[PDB]
Amino acid sequence: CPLMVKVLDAVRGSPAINVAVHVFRKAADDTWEPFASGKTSESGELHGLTTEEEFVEGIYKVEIDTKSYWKALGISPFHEHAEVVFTANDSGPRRYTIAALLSPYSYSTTAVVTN
Amino acid sequence: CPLMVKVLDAVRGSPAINVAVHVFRKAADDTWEPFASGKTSESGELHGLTTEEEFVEGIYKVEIDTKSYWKALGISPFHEHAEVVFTANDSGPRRYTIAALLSPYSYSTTAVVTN
Amino acid sequence: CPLMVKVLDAVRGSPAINVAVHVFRKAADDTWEPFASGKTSESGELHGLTTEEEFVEGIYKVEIDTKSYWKALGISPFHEHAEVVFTANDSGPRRYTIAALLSPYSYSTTAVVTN
Amino acid sequence: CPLMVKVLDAVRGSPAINVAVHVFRKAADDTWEPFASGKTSESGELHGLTTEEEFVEGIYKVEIDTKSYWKALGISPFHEHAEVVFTANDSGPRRYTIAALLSPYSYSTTAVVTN
Ligand SMILES: COc1cc(C(=O)O)ccc1Oc1ccccc1
Ligand SMILES: COc1cc(C(=O)O)ccc1Oc1ccccc1
Repeated sequence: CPLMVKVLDAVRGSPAINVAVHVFRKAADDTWEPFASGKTSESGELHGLTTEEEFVEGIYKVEIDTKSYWKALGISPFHEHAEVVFTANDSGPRRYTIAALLSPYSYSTTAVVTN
Repeated sequence: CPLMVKVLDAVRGSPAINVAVHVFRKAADDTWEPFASGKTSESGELHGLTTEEEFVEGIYKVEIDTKSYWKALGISPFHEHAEVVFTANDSGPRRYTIAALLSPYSYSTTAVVTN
Repeated sequence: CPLMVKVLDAVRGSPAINVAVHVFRKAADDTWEPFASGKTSESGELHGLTTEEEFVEGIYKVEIDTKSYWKALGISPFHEHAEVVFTANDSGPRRYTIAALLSPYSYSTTAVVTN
Repeated sequence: CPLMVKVLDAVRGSPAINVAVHVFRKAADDTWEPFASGKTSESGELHGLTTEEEFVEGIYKVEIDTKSYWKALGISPFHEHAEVVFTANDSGPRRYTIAALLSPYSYSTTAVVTN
């Protein structure tokens, strides 16, 4: 609810389906601990990663396995994965949508933070 | 239903609200005739532009008034507007979502064409 | 060189070579009058479109023939072209670099404006 | 120059000057070992990170300190940084240009890989 991920394919002009997404939370020893994961739906969205009670302020990394995605389509990719590292902040609005647009040699990611 | 437009603001990380959007259809004299328009909602989306019966194959231009949008926020923009010109094609899938990510000196546009 | 265009290929991770580019300048009647044209080089760059003396204040449109570029690669792209529209020199003479990153169903454009 | 980084500012339409860049190379243990570092110049480009002899096959991470760059401009950005992760030289020696386009809540990265 508080955190949603949406992936799109700029080569085929479609949602990016069954893309693996891992979210990590930065721990006090500065290592990344597993926090949430899932695979995008037919609409390229991944919902239900976390809840308001568990999504406390902190630094989060979301990993999008873009390489596996392009491999399964038979298209050489450049990147190992796409990356979005950010600070969740209770001051700001509290719904985070991380959207990624993927090409084999390029990606863009944007955050839409709303109520 | 067949044609949807979604605009996002990469400076504020939010949907781009009350953005004017004009769609034109290319006529046989190669001029652009008015086809549909509206303003994006609070969620940055613009729905109900056209229907399946009216959205025939042809070349369409969609105009996003990005300049007015940045002006009202007090931010100098570079572009007069953002532009997406494309051929609607009955062979391909038939729902078109045109998404635009806006920055003052840059924009990206992507088409997601589904069932 | 007051106006330079650089085009990259997001699918192949390379400059986009031999891409046709047409520039227009909006006249009184609000018709687009042919201004300058050329094709990108091996580096993806197009230099020599215009001169400081010829490139007066005005509203310019840079049309990048993205469709012919994807078609010669066997790809049926979404966009007919990428149009960049902007007011040039209106706060005085500037040097403009219009960069475009191309994918079959997506493109991004940015402007680097220096004094 | 086998590795070059270029950073642009989508808000100001200018190169992103003085942006810190750190490169790591994944070791056996799957830890990221410091590889090279520097800051972009007035042109937004960072040259001289490494040499042909030093830049062997491996998995590299290029971290661009986008947050410090937006903060010195008075902007509180979404991302902690922009990380680019890729396998280099695995089909033989290449020259790599990693380009990033920055906005406060968004970034795009592309790779131009030449032989
Ligand atoms: C919500 O976010 C996006 C949503 C959609 C859609 O909801 O079908 C498309 C693109 C979006 O993002 C992007 C637009 C341009 C570049 C990157 C993503
Ligand atoms: C070397 O590559 C780029 C170069 C320039 C420039 O030469 O001034 C601009 C954008 C570049 O890449 C980008 C293109 C679009 C989006 C992001 C970066």
